[PDB]
Amino acid sequence: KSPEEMYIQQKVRVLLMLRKMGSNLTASEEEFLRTYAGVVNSQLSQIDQGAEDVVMAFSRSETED
Amino acid sequence: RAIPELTKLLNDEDQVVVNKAAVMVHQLSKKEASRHAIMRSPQMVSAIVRTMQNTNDVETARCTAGTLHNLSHHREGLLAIFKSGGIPALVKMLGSPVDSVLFYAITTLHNLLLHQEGAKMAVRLAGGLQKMVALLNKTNVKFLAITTDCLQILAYGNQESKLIILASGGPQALVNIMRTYTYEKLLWTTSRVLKVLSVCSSNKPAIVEAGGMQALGLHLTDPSQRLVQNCLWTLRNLSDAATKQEGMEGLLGTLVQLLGSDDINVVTCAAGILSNLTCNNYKNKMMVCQVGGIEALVRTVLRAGDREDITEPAICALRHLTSRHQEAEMAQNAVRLHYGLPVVVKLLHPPSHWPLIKATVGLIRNLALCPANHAPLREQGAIPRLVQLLVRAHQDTQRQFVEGVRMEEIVEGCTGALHILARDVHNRIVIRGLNTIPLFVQLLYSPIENIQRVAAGVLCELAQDKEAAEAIEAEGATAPLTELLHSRNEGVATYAAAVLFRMSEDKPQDYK
Repeated sequence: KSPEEMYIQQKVRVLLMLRKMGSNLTASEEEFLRTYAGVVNSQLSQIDQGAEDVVMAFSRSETED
Repeated sequence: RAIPELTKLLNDEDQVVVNKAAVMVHQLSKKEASRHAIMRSPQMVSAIVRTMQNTNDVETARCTAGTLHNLSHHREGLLAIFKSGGIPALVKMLGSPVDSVLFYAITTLHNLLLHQEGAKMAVRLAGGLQKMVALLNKTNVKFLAITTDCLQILAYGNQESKLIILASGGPQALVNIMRTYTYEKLLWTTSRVLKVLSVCSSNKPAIVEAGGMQALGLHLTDPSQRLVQNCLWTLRNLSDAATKQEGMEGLLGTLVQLLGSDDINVVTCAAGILSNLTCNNYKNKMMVCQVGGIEALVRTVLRAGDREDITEPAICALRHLTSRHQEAEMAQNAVRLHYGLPVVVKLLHPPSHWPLIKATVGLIRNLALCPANHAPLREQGAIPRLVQLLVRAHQDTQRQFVEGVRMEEIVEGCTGALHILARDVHNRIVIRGLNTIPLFVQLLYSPIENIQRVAAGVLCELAQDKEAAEAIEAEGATAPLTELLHSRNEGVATYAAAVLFRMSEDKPQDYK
């Protein structure tokens, strides 16, 4: 390993996660993933909590007891 | 005269004479004159009250209870019964196997509860609540209608009574009535009791678990508007605690139909109930979309105009329906096909208040997930307005609750919607042209994790274009983005790293 290789592995991981999160990759990134398909497949062998809905409390009691 | 003698006879030790004295009195209470003579004699009324709660002869208890019933038609009669300790005796009679006695007893109590000052406390103290709930298993619908109305009067504005009703199993008994009988007056009176109990934090869950939502739903198409409205109000009060209920198909289908009503109260309630039931329940979301809920909700919004008591819950329902379920994508597209985009974007402007604006922004964010909505949303002027709202809300957070909404929520919501809209190249140009990059970079410093996420997110989308990536770097985004790299939030860390990679990719070739 080396700084250079660390950079590559990190970029591959980020790009794969970014695509998984639903964002499109650029043309150079798609190319990058091809150039390092080895690292990609290497990692390929290694989310939620979004639009949660909130209820509205419509109840309104009378007064006293 | 007669009264004095009859009174004496009722107190006689020979049981055979009292029974004969009871018939005479009961017979006399059926005539105006003699009736008034009876109610004006404290001794007579007291004797009747004693004879009733002591006799063991069916006909005697029936004639005494019947006499009291007749007297209860008048103000003086009600007072005399009250003062003679008649309430405790009447409550005791609620345990009589004789229907004739029971009917006279509950009806007399009903007249006291409706008109006699002090009657409610006296009935509660005598244990009338527990007795009434226990009688809910009878099958005479006119008897049940009166009994349930008594419970309504006793429970109204009295938390103590509501809890006693719950402990006695009132919820299941009341729900059973709604599922078992068809008599309109009974259904109506029972729905009113349930409405009173539905605002209580203890009764609400119990009513829902007893199958209350589904039972109330059975009557939403009844010709009786008073019954329909009372069911709708109750359903709405209960709705925030019913998002986990099953077997809601029928109710959901009817609520969607009611959205087309001309009655404002029906429409408002239906929208409110649907808003809560579509909360995090994918089966409910699926069913609502299946029966044309998107089109109906869009129409409801169109017709409501500026009536926020309707548009707010309708918009929230739409937001719930365009997210996290197998048919969300179809729903996102449906809103456009039914001409809903123009009105949704319109709601972002005055006179809309903050709650509705927040819901609308959230809906737009979901609608933007559908590429076919990117251009029309843009063409409706959504982007400059979202940016304006974002800028003002951010400034407010730098200089708490406004109409119940924190401006941090607006910042997060607007940046979130712009994040999705930025997936489109033409939208990116508009977004960037509004000089938003400096702002997005500053939001990177927000202490709110979700704000950091959408700010990094929109910057990431914008960075997919070479020129924009350069402009983002020119804004000193590198430092704040670098700090986000160790965030616990994968999204934040991923978007931040992505912007950094895209910025240092462009030209950055050799060293120096």
